[PDB]
Amino acid sequence: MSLLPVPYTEAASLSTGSTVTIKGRPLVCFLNEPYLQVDFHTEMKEESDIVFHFQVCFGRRVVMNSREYGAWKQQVESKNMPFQDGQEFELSISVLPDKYQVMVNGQSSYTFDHRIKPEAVKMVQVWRDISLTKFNVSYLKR
Amino acid sequence: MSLLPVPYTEAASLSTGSTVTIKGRPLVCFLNEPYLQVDFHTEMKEESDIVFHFQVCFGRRVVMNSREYGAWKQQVESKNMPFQDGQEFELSISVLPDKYQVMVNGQSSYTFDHRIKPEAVKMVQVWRDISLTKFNVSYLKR
Ligand SMILES: C[C@@H]1O[C@H](O)[C@@H](O)[C@H](O)[C@@H]1O
Ligand SMILES: C[C@@H]1O[C@H](O)[C@@H](O)[C@H](O)[C@@H]1O
Repeated sequence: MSLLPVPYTEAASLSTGSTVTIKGRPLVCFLNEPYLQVDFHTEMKEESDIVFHFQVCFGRRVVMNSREYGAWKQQVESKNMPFQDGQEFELSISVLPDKYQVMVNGQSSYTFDHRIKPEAVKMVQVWRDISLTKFNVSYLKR
Repeated sequence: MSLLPVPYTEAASLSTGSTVTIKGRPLVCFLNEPYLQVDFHTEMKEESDIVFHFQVCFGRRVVMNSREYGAWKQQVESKNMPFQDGQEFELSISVLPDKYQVMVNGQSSYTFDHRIKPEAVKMVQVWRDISLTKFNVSYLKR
């Protein structure tokens, strides 16, 4: 169905048991190194701090980080690449007690230990070289 | 006036005296490292070879390269950064006898010696984290 705006911004609250579900596809072939970025922000402003930064270079690598009082922290780099050239993906990001868990097409693929409480999140931004059909944050839990 | 599609693709021919003019703006603040990419391709297919690859990480750096029979060649990296945070830019790329010259807001900023004859170009693609208002290739010269 319908394409969502990219960059995509949604005001958001997160806590343990929250799930962020993203369905999209890369705009171009992996040879051209399309990117995907998901940022969990502390304010609606784009320049605000990032509790969780998740950046895919499709076909190549993923980096995760935080941006705290305007400054990037220690980068985690992964060469794990479950994403398939030319294919629609479903990303789900689960807020566990101790970490974010990133599922790609139902497969556990990345985790990132909380550096800031997930309750600090006020906004989620999904951007770079993708089309987006689905975005959901669950709000079912106390 | 009106926003052009991004990624932007135009069938193109280049030779000495050709100018490619691009007016656009970054989608987000430089702190979030928006990218710009301009690729001069040998075919309309996106996977085709790239005579001239020009990739800006806004606020940070520029890399130029070629992709020849599917394989990336020697990277040129520049820390020259005339692009201004939050501002509309005008990029012009001139085909000189021996190189591409990239003007940013009327200022000479990058050059890249021809590795393949500019006559090999069949397509220009402008993409990543920009909006586009103007794209022109000049066709005035023999
Ligand atoms: C400037 C920043 O450096 C950090 O270490 C990276 O994790 C971010 O992706 C960004 O490029
Ligand atoms: C895989 C490629 O490596 C080349 O050296 C770079 O110039 C391209 O931007 C791309 O990242």
